[PDB]
Amino acid sequence: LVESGGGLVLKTTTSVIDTTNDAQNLLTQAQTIVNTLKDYCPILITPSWQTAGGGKNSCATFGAEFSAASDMINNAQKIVQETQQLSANQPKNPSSLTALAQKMLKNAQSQAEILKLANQVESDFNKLSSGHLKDYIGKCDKNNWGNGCAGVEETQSLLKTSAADFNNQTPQINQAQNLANTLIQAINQAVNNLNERAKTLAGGTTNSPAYQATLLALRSVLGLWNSMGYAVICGNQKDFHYTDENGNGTTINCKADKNVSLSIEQYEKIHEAYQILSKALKQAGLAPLNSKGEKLEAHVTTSKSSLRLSCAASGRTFSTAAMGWFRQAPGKERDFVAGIYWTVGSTYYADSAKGRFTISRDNAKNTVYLQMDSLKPEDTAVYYCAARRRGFTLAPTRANEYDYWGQGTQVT
Repeated sequence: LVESGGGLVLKTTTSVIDTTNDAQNLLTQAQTIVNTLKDYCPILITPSWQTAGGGKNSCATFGAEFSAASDMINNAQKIVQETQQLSANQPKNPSSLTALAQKMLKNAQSQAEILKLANQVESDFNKLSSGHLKDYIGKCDKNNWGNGCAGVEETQSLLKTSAADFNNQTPQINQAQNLANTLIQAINQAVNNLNERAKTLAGGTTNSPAYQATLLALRSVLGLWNSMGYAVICGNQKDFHYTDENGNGTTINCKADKNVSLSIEQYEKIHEAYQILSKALKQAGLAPLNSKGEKLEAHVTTSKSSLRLSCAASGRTFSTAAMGWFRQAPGKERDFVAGIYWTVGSTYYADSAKGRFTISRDNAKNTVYLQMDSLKPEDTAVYYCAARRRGFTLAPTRANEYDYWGQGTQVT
């Protein structure tokens, strides 16, 4: 028996994404996260919901939070578009002064549209953060998962303060409409007023309830993924590098179909969407709603680690018998890894090896293969391939039961 295979293949791929921080961009990322999460409902595994969700899907456990988060995002998209027209149809300031009745009627109607959706957001934010993630998503405390760390409590706080002062200003533009609904200079005050509340609603940040509402929508799915993303099952195998606000850098190692788990491609999209969203919100921030945006760079890093051991047999063929692998950690006994037996080629795996190790064999070539993935330093031993010409009833799994052995081959 002759052992072959080497080099422990390592790919680390880094996406460099250069995109702006305009709200229409960020909302698409935020939409990516929720929608792929809400529409495929993958099973999940100090947290409260961890005990209940384990085994069962996440839309039973977070179905309310998702449709609440989704609505914020959809409502945020609704928030973005109204201010897009509101920028062009600002009332200006010879008797064609009849498009000024509608440019007030439109500018004032749009503003009344802006506020109601802001209520649906915070209504849905309360629908979101008063569920299982009551006191996880809001605050921020080696590892930093499980807490949202989004700064939502800051945005919710500045949103209410921003909603309260546009309710102080309501009866005034609620009467600055009824005197403009007469269609058959006190309106020139409404132009400088609306074109001024419009100037503040679309161009403002700390004070604009249009801005602050959108920000809350964005940071929510940020925190929402921070609070439970690690728990989503995904998946050949990919490492998805994350980092936390503090500096602690984590990874996430990943049959993929609806209501079970995410495919790797599906996760790739969340991860990449998260990393952008994360990078845009903490550093340069969400741009004012009438802004074209500001260039920024996200990084997105993944990792694959793989090794193939082959084992060729100089005598006859063990395809109808038993071949297997043993691992000898430094200084110990030969511990069993995997075995494939009889010509039907049934397989058996060890405790440490299920899900990440795979044995196979090309009966035609009289070689057995061991594919190793999601490699950790806990492996890194000497690996032996071992064959058995003898018959057997139970699948052999200990060293004394195999008769032919290989030289041994190092792994790192």
